[PDB]
Amino acid sequence: PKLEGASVPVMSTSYDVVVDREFDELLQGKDGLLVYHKMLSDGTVKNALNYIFGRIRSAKWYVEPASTDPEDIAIAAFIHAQLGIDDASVGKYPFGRLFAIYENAYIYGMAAGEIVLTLGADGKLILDKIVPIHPFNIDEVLYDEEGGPKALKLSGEVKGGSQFVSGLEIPIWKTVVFLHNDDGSFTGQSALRAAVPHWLAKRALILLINHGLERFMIGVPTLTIPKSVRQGTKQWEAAKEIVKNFVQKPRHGIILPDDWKFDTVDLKSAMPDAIPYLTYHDAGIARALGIDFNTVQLNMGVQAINIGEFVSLTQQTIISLQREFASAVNLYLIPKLVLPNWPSATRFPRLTFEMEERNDFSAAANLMGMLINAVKDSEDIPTELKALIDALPSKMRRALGVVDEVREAVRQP
Amino acid sequence: TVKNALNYIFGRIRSAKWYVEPASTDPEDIAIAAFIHAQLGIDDASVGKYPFGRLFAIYENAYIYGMAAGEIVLTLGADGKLILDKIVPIHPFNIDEVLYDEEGGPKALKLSGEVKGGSQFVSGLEIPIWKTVVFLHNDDGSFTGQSALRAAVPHWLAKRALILLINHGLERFMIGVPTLTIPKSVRQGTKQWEAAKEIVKNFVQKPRHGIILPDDWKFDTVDLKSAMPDAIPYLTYHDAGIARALGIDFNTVQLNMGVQAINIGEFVSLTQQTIISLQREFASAVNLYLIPKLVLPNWPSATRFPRLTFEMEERNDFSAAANLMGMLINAVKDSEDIPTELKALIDALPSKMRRALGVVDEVREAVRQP
Amino acid sequence: EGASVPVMSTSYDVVVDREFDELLQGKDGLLVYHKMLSDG
Amino acid sequence: KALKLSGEVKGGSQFVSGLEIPIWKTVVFLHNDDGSFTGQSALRAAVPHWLAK
Repeated sequence: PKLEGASVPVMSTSYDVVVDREFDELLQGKDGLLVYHKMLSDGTVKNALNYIFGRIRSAKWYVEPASTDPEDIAIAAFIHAQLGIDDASVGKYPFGRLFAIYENAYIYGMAAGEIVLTLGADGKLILDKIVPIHPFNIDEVLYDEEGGPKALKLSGEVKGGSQFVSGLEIPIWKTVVFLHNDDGSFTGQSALRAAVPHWLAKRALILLINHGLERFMIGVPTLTIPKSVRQGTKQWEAAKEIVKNFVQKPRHGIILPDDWKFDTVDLKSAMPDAIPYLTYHDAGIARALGIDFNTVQLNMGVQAINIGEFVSLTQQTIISLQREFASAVNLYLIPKLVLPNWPSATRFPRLTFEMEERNDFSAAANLMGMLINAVKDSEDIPTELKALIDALPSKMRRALGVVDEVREAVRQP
Repeated sequence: TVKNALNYIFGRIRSAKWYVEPASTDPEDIAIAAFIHAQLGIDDASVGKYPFGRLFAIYENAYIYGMAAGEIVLTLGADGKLILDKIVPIHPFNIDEVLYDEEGGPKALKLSGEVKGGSQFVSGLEIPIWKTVVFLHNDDGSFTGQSALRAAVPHWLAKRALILLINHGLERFMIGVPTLTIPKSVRQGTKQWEAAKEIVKNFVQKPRHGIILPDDWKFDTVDLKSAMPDAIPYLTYHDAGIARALGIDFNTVQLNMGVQAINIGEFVSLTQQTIISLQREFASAVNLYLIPKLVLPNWPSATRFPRLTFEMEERNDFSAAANLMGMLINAVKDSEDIPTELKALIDALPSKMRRALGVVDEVREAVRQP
Repeated sequence: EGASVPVMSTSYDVVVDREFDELLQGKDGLLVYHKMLSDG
Repeated sequence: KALKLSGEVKGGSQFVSGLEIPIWKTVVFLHNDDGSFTGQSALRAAVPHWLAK
């Protein structure tokens, strides 16, 4: 008596004017990718990405085992060594390449890498390299009859210009795929999508301000002459010179016959101060990414006392990005490193990170001191200490940090 | 502003320190809860096993649109138990209707949409409720969900209309509206008419060009009679009102800028009351639709179920709670078995004191026994 | 066996090898950045 | 595989033209490599503000 499979296929997020999550024509195709690429040249976008991408990488990445069983510890230790998990999250070369690919998926909606294995020095199959696949070079995702992804179809120029590759198909099981903000249909979306209106408004507004500034700074010179003066006279040339010189040589000064009148246009108000409106839109670029402190004003001006709370609010956005990254690693990469070496493996180690929400360090370090004090008189302080830690209620245990049993197994010489 | 608010709310929901509570302290309920803990991959960061994050994404669609669902697919696992294979997400754009029995209870979802990749159109596919997890947002008891964004619509519309009006206002006050008064002699298609149009055009486009006029032509800009009204506070009233309408109790547009309340943390605490309600709505669906589906095929006479739950995060009491934890450790430090004596003492504490320390997770302890 | 996908250029439409802006392409681009070093 | 180099030797003794050096003889630093082995100046996004200033 065998179990039923899925009766519902994966379906596109499509209704009426919305086709595969998108209503806007200009952001729809691969032509939409050109908009997001152009956004990377904006200083506010780049500032936000530097912060977000840096914070994600700094999240104290480690490997948790599928269980506390000796065998799951050993498998997890192997993955730990493959990535070069360390205190700064520097790692072995391919680890940083995975974040770079994920950054492309954040910007564009989706990116991928080909996983290449090689024979290790001890007989195991090990990660050789990750070949990055850019969304500029993805034609389409190919699907099975249930709407599950099966392959990527690629077209692009081989770097160095040796040849054009046309419709190369790569099976999904040879890849890690990163999707940003998947709604369940297997369609990624650029994180910059909600920032486009503010970005456009910021640009239009800089153009408007620059033009306003000219007229209010210089003045628009007017010269009224007798209707007897006509074009191509020496009189006319003199009128032209006066107007030109007012703009270019303000020190020259103006000598007029008494029937010629010079004035600048009366704008009849002071220049409108458009700076707060500009910064509303400019700062709104970073708000649209889920950043909860003002990235344009930064430390300047009267503000909330407690800026750290706003950094903590921002962590809720960034921590979701870390889970999105970890999820793809855990689904696409780790099983593909384990199964060649352990073919009957049913459960897998997981890449994970330390939750950084609030600064509770001073309180937690004081608790740590109290724990040590308690098992001080002990014969084996490290063992008593760790036993005591694992007995603690969740909030207390987590505030100290991770007791990394996988790291322990890796570091045993 | 919508996207900013959703990033915060959905991030905080997922960060709630999700765990599994057993139906009772009985050994068997602990064992069943441990099985559920292992299915989801419950861990300190709430990363989890693949389908765990998939449940949240479905719930997010329900928050945005009112309703979403997933098909629960089971498979035979390594040790003989029926385990969770996958959750197939069902988007509201592809739900035709909910089908009901004669008592008005839900019996099935009827679905229509294009299979991803465009291989075929699926038409009127019926899925029994017992094969699904259904997420409704803000169910009033009639089994009708409602978008969380409903009360934000008027502010969102107002914000958009105001940006347009401000943009329009800014041009006339920035540039000016040029006027040129000329003799009634001048007619269209004169050299003179061309020069008139050029003056007006160049005033807009080339203010440095300057203007030479016969003494019977007068140039001016329109007198607007006063300075441009400052519409920014009204705009931000409506804009920030979008996030207010979701139950966020700090200003998401101004953020850290401007003179403010000293205690921003209190407003983050107020906001938690909204977000904690969303966590219970999510937990409720998992506890009703998913957990019993995973338990019953393995324990067919199970009458009581483990529950997905979370740590209440309302206030920051950590310094005081950590100090209490130290006082407790110090009182049992002379014990031959500090771990056992500590947990015994913690369970005996009055409720406020006990909860502030965190969860003594006996399901986790069972799971971690090698 | 090794890779079945080559490393490809980040090119599509007016974007050639990551750049759309003529004035910042090639070694002429490097002159702009060099000039920027004399800004305080 | 290689860098192809051209420039004047410091002191002006000769012009070097199309000299090829294999990558295994070098350390290469790229800034903000997107996976294509193309670096990009950190100053790219600062250009509009610099011009405006």
